[PDB]
Amino acid sequence: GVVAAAEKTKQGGVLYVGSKTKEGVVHGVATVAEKTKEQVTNVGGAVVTGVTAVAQKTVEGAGSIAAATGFVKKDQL
Amino acid sequence: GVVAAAEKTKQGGVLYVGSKTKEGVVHGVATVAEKTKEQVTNVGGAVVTGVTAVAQKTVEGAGSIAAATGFVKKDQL
Amino acid sequence: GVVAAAEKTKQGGVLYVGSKTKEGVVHGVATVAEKTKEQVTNVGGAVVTGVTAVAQKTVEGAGSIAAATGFVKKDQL
Amino acid sequence: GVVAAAEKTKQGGVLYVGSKTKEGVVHGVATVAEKTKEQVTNVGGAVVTGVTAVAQKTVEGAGSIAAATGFVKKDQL
Amino acid sequence: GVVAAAEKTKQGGVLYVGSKTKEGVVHGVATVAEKTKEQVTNVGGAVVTGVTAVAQKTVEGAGSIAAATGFVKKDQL
Repeated sequence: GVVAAAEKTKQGGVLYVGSKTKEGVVHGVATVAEKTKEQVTNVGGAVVTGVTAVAQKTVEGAGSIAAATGFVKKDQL
Repeated sequence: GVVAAAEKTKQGGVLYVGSKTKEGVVHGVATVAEKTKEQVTNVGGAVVTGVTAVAQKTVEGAGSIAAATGFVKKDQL
Repeated sequence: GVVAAAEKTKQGGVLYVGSKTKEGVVHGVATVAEKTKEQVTNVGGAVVTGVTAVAQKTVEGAGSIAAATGFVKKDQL
Repeated sequence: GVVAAAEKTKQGGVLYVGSKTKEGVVHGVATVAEKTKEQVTNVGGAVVTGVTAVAQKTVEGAGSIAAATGFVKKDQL
Repeated sequence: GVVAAAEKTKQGGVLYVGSKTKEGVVHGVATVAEKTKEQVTNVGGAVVTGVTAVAQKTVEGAGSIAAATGFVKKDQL
């Protein structure tokens, strides 16, 4: 008997300028696992079985990695 | 008996300029796994079995990777 | 007995300029797996079995990868 | 009998300028695991089975990694 | 009989400038594990099974890693 929830109830000369803005937002992520079986055997690699939530307004940079999940970088410069 | 939920109830001279804006937003991601079986055997690679939520307003950069999930980079420069 | 849900109920001289805008938005992603079996054997590659949600307003960059899921880059420059 | 929840109830010459802004925000992440079995055998790699929540306004930097989960970097410069 | 919750109830010539702003915020992360079994055998790698919450306004730096979870860095310069 399992559950995961995210709720938002609202039982209810102005001048907005650049306001009430959402920029790079993650909201309401619900996840359940029940009676799951997992066998990982990893060798030199990347395994991701979980929950990842990345919220970013700005990522500047030449050759930047802004959000990586399960990433194997093996470059030769 | 499994469940995952995300809800939003609203039982209810202005001047908006660039306002009430959503930019790079992830909202309401529900996921369930029950009685699942997984066998991963990974060697030098990338395996992603989970939940990923990436919300980004801006990613500037020559040769940038803004959002990578299960990525194997092995370049030769 | 499995379920995943995302709901939005609304039991209810203005001047909008560039307002109430959605730009790069992911909303309402529901996923279920029950009694699934998976055998992955990965060697030097990328396998993605999960849920990915990428929301991006802007990604500038010569040779940029904005959103990659299950990507094998092995260039020779 | 398991549950995880995140709620927000509101039973209810102005001038906003650049205000009430959300920038790089993670909100409402609910996760449950019940009667799950996991066997990880990792050798020189990265395995991520948990919950990750990254919220970043700005990440500047040439060759920067802003948010990495399950990342194997083995470059040769 | 297990539960984890995060709630926020509000049973209720101004001039905002750059105010009521959220920048790099993590809010409301609920997680439960019941009757889970885990066997990790890690050798020279990184395994992350727990809960990580990173909230950062700014991370400047050429070659900076702003938020890493399960990261194996073995570069050769």
